[PDB]
Amino acid sequence: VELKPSSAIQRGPLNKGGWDAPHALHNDGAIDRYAHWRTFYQERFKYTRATGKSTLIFLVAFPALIGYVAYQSEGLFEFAGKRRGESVTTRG
Amino acid sequence: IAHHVDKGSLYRLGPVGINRLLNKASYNVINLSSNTRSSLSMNSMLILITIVSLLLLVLVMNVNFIIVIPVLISILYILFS
Amino acid sequence: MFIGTIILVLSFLGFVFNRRNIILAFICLETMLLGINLILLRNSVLFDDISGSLFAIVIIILAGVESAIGLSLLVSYYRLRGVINSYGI
Amino acid sequence: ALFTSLVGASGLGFATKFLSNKIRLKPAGYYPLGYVFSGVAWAGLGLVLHNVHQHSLEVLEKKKTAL
Amino acid sequence: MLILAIISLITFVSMSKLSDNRAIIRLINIYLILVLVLDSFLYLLFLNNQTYTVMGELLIFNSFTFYIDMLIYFIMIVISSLYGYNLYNNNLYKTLFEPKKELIILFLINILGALLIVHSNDFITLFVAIELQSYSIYLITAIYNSSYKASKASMLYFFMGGILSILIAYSINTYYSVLNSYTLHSLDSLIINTLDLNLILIALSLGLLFKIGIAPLHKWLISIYENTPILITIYISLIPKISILSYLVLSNISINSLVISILAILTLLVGSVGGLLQIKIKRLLAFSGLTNAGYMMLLLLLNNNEFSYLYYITQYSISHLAIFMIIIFSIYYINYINNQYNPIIYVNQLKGLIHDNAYLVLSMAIVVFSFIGIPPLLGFFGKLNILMSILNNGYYFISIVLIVASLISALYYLYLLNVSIQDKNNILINSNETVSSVLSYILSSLIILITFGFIYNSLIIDIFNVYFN
Amino acid sequence: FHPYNTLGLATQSAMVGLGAGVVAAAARNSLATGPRNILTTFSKSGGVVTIFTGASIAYVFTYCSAANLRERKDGWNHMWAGAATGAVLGARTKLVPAFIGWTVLCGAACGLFGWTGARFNADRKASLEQSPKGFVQEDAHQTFWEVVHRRPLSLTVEQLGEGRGINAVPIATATEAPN
Amino acid sequence: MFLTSILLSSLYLFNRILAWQGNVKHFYLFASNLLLLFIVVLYINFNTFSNSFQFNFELFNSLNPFGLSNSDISNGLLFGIDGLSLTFILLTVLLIPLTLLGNWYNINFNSNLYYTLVLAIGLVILLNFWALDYISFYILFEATLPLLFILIHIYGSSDSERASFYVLMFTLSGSLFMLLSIVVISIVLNTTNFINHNLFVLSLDLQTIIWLGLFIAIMVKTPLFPIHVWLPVVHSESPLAGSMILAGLILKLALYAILRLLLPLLCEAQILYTPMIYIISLLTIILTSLATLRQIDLKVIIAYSSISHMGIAILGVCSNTSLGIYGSIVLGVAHGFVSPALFLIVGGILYDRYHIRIVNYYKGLTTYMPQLATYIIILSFANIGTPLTGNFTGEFLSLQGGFIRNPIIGGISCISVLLAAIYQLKLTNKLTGGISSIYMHRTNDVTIREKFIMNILIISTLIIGICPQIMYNLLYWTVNNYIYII
Ligand SMILES: CCCCCCCCCCCCCCCCCC(=O)OC[C@H](COP(=O)(O)OCCN)OC(=O)CCCCCCCCCCCCCCCCC
Ligand SMILES: CCCCCCCCCCCCCCCCCC(=O)OC[C@H](COP(=O)(O)OCCN)OC(=O)CCCCCCCCCCCCCCCCC
Ligand SMILES: CCCCCCCCCCCCCCCCCC(=O)OC[C@H](COP(=O)(O)OCCN)OC(=O)CCCCCCCCCCCCCCCCC
Ligand SMILES: CCCCCCCCCCCC(=O)OC[C@H](COP(=O)(O)OCC[N+](C)(C)C)OC(=O)CCCCCCCCCCC
Ligand SMILES: CCCCCCCCCCCCO[C@H]1O[C@H](CO)[C@@H](O[C@H]2O[C@@H](CO)[C@H](O)[C@H](O)[C@@H]2O)[C@H](O)[C@H]1O
Ligand SMILES: CCCCCCCCCCCCO[C@H]1O[C@H](CO)[C@@H](O[C@H]2O[C@@H](CO)[C@H](O)[C@H](O)[C@@H]2O)[C@H](O)[C@H]1O
Ligand SMILES: CCCCCCCCCCCCO[C@H]1O[C@H](CO)[C@@H](O[C@H]2O[C@@H](CO)[C@H](O)[C@H](O)[C@@H]2O)[C@H](O)[C@H]1O
Ligand SMILES: CCCCCCCCCCCCO[C@H]1O[C@H](CO)[C@@H](O[C@H]2O[C@@H](CO)[C@H](O)[C@H](O)[C@@H]2O)[C@H](O)[C@H]1O
Repeated sequence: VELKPSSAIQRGPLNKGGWDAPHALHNDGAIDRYAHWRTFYQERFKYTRATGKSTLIFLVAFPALIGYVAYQSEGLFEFAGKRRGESVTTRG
Repeated sequence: IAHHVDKGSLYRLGPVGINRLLNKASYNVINLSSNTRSSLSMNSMLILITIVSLLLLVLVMNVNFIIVIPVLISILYILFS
Repeated sequence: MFIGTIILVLSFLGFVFNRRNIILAFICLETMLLGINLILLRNSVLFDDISGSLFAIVIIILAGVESAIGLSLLVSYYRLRGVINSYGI
Repeated sequence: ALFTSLVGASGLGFATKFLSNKIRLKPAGYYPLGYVFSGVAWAGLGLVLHNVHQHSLEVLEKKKTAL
Repeated sequence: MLILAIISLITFVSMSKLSDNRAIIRLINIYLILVLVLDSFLYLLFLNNQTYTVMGELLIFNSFTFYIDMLIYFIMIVISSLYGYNLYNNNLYKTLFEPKKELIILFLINILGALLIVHSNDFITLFVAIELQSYSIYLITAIYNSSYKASKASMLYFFMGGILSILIAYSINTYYSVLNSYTLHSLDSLIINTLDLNLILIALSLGLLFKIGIAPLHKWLISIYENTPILITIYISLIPKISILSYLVLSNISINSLVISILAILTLLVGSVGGLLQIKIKRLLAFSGLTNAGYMMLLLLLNNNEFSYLYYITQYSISHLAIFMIIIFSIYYINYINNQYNPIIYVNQLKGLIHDNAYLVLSMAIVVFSFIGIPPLLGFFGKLNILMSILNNGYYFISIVLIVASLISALYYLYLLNVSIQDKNNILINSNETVSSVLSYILSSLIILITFGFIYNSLIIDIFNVYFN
Repeated sequence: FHPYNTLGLATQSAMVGLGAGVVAAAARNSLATGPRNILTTFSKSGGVVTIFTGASIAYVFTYCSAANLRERKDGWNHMWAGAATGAVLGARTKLVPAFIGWTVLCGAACGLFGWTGARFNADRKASLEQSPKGFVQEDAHQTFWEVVHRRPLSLTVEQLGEGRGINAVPIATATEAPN
Repeated sequence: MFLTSILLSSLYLFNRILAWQGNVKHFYLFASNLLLLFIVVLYINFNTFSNSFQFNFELFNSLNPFGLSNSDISNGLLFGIDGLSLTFILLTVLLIPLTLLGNWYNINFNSNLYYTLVLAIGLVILLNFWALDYISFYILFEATLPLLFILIHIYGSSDSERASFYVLMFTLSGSLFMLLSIVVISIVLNTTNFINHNLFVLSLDLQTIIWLGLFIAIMVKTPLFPIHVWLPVVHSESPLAGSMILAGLILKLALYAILRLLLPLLCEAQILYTPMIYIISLLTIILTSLATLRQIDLKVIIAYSSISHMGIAILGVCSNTSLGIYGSIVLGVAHGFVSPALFLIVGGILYDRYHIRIVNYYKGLTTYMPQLATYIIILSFANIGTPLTGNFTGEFLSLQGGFIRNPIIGGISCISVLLAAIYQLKLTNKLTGGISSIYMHRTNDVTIREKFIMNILIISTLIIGICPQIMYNLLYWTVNNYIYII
């Protein structure tokens, strides 16, 4: 016995049955290449002196600034209905 | 932002870096039992190495724990790097 | 205790570092069982206990059956290949 | 309730018969007596589980009564 | 019943032709079904977790072991159905899947060894049963002697199991040298905290565990599972694991071991990572079994682990049988038969199965997402109960490793589904051959169990609370 | 706390790493493929001895130093030790971003390992099972795993701090007209 | 009569309909509208003067697994609705039929599987809003990922494989930490139910640990910076029904999860941790908006737009102010109206005509496609928060709450009002503006179906923007149930 699939299996092509509509878009190629580049930038990214700058800014420094501000300003301000001479701060 | 953070570092700590990390770790894991010439001597050596390494590691942790930690880190490095 | 540990350890090393034969692997397994049985029987004598000798005679029987089955498996391997080489099990 | 459990177990049996017929690449009503046989079989399993559970609860209640 | 079956089948097979072995398998399958139906009322003996010692004090019978035995009968029923019923009545499927004459006898003897492992209370019984399992499963790996790969695997498995059995015997005889006993009932609080005894006990545990592929000793068994026939792999990858892990769970031997924790972490990481570059199906499933063995190693450190282990081993057995059955069913649609023994090897041969059989791919999806542990399926509740136990007992780093392994394993579990739901040219339109009714029903029943067993979890817990507490 | 002896533990560290590197070099020599001898154990080893020794020295030195600088025993010391060990393992690849990533990621990993208790095992007297659990009975101090229907307000104010809603007296009673 | 008789009648009718007409979409749309009507009847029969849970029912009990429980020992899954649940339930039943009708004519291969998966995801989300324990919530929170994987993989765009793997793996990653949290809760309390879980006061040092897992899940599902990168890919490469469902309901499941799992329990951990939430939310707002300003794909732009508004909603819900909670809920509802309309425009109108989403091809739709331009302008100015739309009401009140809680962060977060306008109008101006593109031929304007969908979604947001107060009869308890002030 030569091990081959069953002869009973009749096979045919995959036909998704869509109505082929006319060409509504004339693809450009340059735009498509620009789009592929800008969509799959993630696979070509490399750490350099320019990229690491933005990383250590936006993922280290700016969160640290916001966090210092947030944890110092935690329960500092309470100025509902406050009046002249009354302190709007709870602490010093 | 869009290219160095959102499509850079956050994909590296993400789908790209994990993919490369796991490619290398998988390749190192499967290219460990190196020689298909003889499957018996190799795995026999693995039994020997496992028993010896375990005995010495249990000695080391009885002596003091924190010394065994970098030994295990280096073993993972040898197995997965 | 000493003779058995020595035979066991040397048989294990001669199993692990065998780049020569398959017969040496069989021999090292059998000598390992021998070493265990000798430690077992020395403890049987010192404690004046029968459970050790019972376990020992059971090991004799089981090792015989192990040898029979292993040397049937080798014969199947040789049925197909015709030569049992230095390597490749 | 018993009747609910038997109905649901028979539904699981119908699902098994259906999925069997579909794995076989047959229509879903290929041999409709198999639905009846699967129903009674899975309902018997469900009845067994129901009785085991009821005896378990009776045991844990007899313990309280004897306490 | 098993020994009656063995002593009956030996005679009846000796006095029968090779044309009768399939019908013999059918007969003994119905025998096992009748046993599991009529004799399963013995669960009432174990009410309120009453435990019995039998054959002197050589065997132990409780609810745990009764359940594992029912499970092993169920597994043997499925595996015998795969040998006793032809998928298709073609010459191909009469060339690929034929039972050999002695295969059923060896299966039943291996089942006997499995159960005498789980029921063991003395180490002499454990050793005799370990050897009765391992010799029989050597011969099961070797019975298809017209395969080069299978003979090679037979011999590797013989030698490695022999060495690990030497280790088990050394552990047992050292335990005897120290305590003058072969029984673990001889241990208590006082003996544990008065004698340093962990080297012997962990040596026993590792000699038993490396026989099921615990890292770093996994490659040999994965090669054996790859190189064996598919219908032999389905057995030899499951039943030894159940037996040995059930013994090690019933025997509370490694309650807070550091070595077992380390090796379990290693098993998880290896079984998750190494399966990512596997292109073959059986190696992928072997690494899946490895990581599940790691999940079950974790509950050897608990001292209250019956529910988690029983749930997880039952669901893993059902999923394992289902996925191997789906790979067996997919051979009708693969376009290239690789061997007489492993007709399907590579995962990309499953490409386009949804266009030939869509509900087979639904089954595959259910099983894959149970392996991943997606609710409301059964693997999710398994993982949940394991996590519950290990976090109740203080394993917090192992839990994060468990999550990470659950995530990394999903990739190679999803490889199968992804390629299966891809598009293919040259689809199937008609076929006059139909697959078996019985095997189709068995697979559908397993899938329905995976899908709808969560309905009964309340009832199962209420029964457990009476028979195991 | 009790201070750590840095140089002694690190010398033990270095000797242990050296022995482990020798064992790994021997294992590599015996498992390898090509023609090899007793010469090649240190010639053809891929820096295994230096890996083990450097990792061991770095981890133990940094751990004990941070424990003596911080004057504490906690998981941040394991974070620093992992940072140092990763720096050693990443200096092998002669690249800056890989070095930084190795440092940061193994720092995070070993710091998680220390956060969880610095153990692959369990404590087993701090676990939930062996510890007092459930509802606490009569005004007793709530332990870690215990549950309470109603907590003390002084405790809340100390744990959280005054401000942002949370005050030592409720607002309505504190602004109730003394009538 | 019987229960089984009635559902067997429905089942037999479904089988015969499928036999005669080989499609399921008509029956599923009938069931869609029937479920909407039943939920409206439940709202008619809903008491607004009780904070309790109503229409309770229990499933998978020991005594009746295939039925409802009346037991004195409850071991199954609990279900029941509060006003908070009912709001999002109304949204869900409103949106499901529109997601089915948005893909009525553009699925020409294996249609029935598409419609089954869509309706199944919708019903899982409905049941998830009906849940009243951690485990039923979880098993309905994670049960969408198989269906979404299959839907996106089979019926998705070019990069559909990557999106399928993302929507499963990212969500599973967060949800497994949620599972660790839930496991800890269950072993410590020995109970999982959303009715009396504010009575159990855990210790602070354990609250602070449970909160971490729940918040990692909420960060991956909301999404929030730095774990927001899956959302552009998934929302872009999915079929239209998937994107609509996702952006409208699955993102709001995280908001509901905060309010239902994390605030009532874990009050002290939350009141200690919320400045970190504010850090993450402000980052998620500003950096995601600026990242939107340099995207070239339309559906991707709308996808990024969802994230900033969900960050504003997080500011509101983590504010410990009644106005902030109400604003976050109104944001969820109004975004669930408006964002699927934008997704329809950019994934079912334009994508169905041109099969491309790169901005460089699109220009001057106003000339041949004027109705579409009117819709684009309306929905853009609604998405950026123009008054008399619920988007503004929600943004306004969420930022009020954020300012009350932290004036500095809550005040800096008000540049959302600008950046939204920038990234939305930079797209609208190009699409509607200029001479019509030379890369595009002329095609039909919007149809009656597309217009029906967009008009429903515009009427709803204009109603809740002109009188937001109509949603208060189901929320005047919820705006005070999750506030920790002594
Ligand atoms: C008791 C304390 C124990 C605590 C644990 C301590 C951890 C010790 C870890 C050391 C063990 C060795 C494992 C090292 C990783 C293996 C692969 C490797 O060497 O990393 C390099 C890899 C390279 O990518 P590339 O540069 O493109 O390829 C050229 C490489 N020569 O790298 C990359 O692909 C890029 C990496 C980018 C960063 C990705 C970070 C993802 C973080 C989530 C990780 C989850 C997966 C964990 C996998 C487990 C693997 C063991
Ligand atoms: C099977 C093949 C046939 C060949 C067999 C060869 C003989 C068998 C040797 C023994 C059996 C093999 C054991 C396998 C290794 C694993 C052993 C193990 O894991 O047990 C360790 C156990 C402690 O671990 P655990 O209980 O999990 O954690 C709780 C700690 N309180 O228990 C312990 O604490 C162990 C006690 C520590 C002492 C270990 C002794 C090692 C001493 C070596 C010193 C050598 C001198 C220095 C270096 C020389 C090199 C030049
Ligand atoms: C001489 C003087 C002695 C002085 C006394 C003190 C000495 C201390 C000695 C400690 C033990 C050192 C043992 C070193 C490991 C054994 C050598 C080795 O190389 O192991 C790997 C081995 C071969 O690998 P190789 O052939 O070189 O090829 C690699 C390509 N991937 O192939 C193998 O598979 C064998 C594996 C053995 C592994 C043993 C178990 C290690 C446990 C892993 C820990 C993981 C835990 C970390 C968890 C973190 C989770 C993120
Ligand atoms: C038992 C055959 C196993 C073969 C595999 C089939 C699973 C059967 C499950 C019944 C278990 C039982 O009902 O029992 C509950 C057992 C202990 O109860 P018991 O002492 O064994 O008494 C049972 C008496 N019987 C034999 C007469 C029935 O608790 C457990 O931890 C069971 C955990 C298994 C979880 C898997 C659930 C699968 C969904 C079931 C949908 C019907
Ligand atoms: C460009 C990529 C590289 C940049 C990545 C930056 C990631 C941040 C890593 C720096 C980690 C240093 O983090 C530091 O924080 C803790 C507290 O917060 C310090 O330790 C301090 O902790 C407090 C608790 O908060 C202790 O009770 C004690 O007061 C101690 O002084 C440690 O000395 C150090 O671990
Ligand atoms: C991949 C993503 C990873 C992010 C997920 C992070 C979750 C990690 C779990 C963090 C919580 C662990 O919780 C932690 O809390 C307590 C302090 O409260 C620690 O405190 C305890 O440490 C141990 C070690 O000395 C001792 O018991 C000590 O007396 C103390 O009680 C525990 O060692 C640890 O259990
Ligand atoms: C991602 C979220 C899920 C992470 C997975 C882990 C969840 C479980 C968290 C770890 C629990 C750690 O909890 C452990 O530490 C706490 C201290 O904080 C200890 O609690 C004990 O601390 C001691 C101080 O050392 C005090 O006396 C205190 O009254 C209590 O008895 C316990 O020894 C133990 O309960
Ligand atoms: C999968 C599709 C998604 C569907 C999701 C929508 C589900 C909607 C279900 C809402 C209806 C629940 O309504 C529920 O009312 C009461 C609770 O007081 C339940 O409980 C009622 O049981 C009956 C018992 O005979 C009695 O009337 C009892 O006094 C009680 O009122 C009902 O059994 C249930 O019908």
